[PDB]
Amino acid sequence: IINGSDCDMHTQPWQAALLLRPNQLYCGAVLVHPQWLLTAAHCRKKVFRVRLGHYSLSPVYESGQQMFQGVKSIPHPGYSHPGHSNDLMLIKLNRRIRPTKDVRPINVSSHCPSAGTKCLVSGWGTTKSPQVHFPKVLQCLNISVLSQKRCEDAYPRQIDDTMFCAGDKAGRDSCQGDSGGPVVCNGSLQGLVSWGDYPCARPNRPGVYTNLCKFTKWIQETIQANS
Ligand SMILES: *[C@@H]1O[C@H](CO)[C@@H](O[C@@H]2O[C@H](CO)[C@@H](O)[C@H](O)[C@H]2NC(C)=O)[C@H](O)[C@H]1NC(C)=O
Repeated sequence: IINGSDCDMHTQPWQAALLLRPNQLYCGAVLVHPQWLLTAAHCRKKVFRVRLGHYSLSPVYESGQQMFQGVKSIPHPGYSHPGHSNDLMLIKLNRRIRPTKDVRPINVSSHCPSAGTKCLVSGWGTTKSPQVHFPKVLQCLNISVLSQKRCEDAYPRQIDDTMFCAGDKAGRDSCQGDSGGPVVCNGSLQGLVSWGDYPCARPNRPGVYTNLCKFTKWIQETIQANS
């Protein structure tokens, strides 16, 4: 997260981290069900761990923290290795989470984001670009959703309906390491960190996020089919 601020503790109990042995923090994720997480399809990994209810980046032990393993990864069928469309995947945990103030799922909005909507994006991604600089704790940033029209101009022929652009303010944007992270608007999960221009935070170059409002049915059906 570039030019963001330290998140307030205990807020965002749905924020998840996808770790790789030993403790390589790759991609973020979001708890959307007692036993299901949501992340970008391009974050698919065969072996990995899931850390929830943890504020800092380092494996520093914390109370309220919970660890799990990915027992099943289901990327949306429409996700194409080259294109950024349908950039979402479902991850099932080995067990149901223990509901606490630090670990709590969030609902997926059925209504798509309209221009001007203010959203909150978070992640342990680099706070600088192109120079790498990881934060100490979860970073938070407010971003406003742009009109699909403007989204299309900034990224011609590559912007799609399964995605949306967010972030007008200068120097503020998501970056590498935040992928799969949550974009919350109106108290619900509206998107996921997907992609953007490089280096991050370039003026008139908003970040692109998966438009979750288009997959509510698939998400519910997939969860029910694997319950
Ligand atoms: C993101 O924007 C929201 C909306 O302005 C901020 O929420 C406010 O948070 C303060 C706490 O400092 C509350 O007193 C206000 O009531 C909140 N605003 C309202 C009316 O919802 C939030 O602080 C911002 N966070 C970041 C990271 O910028």
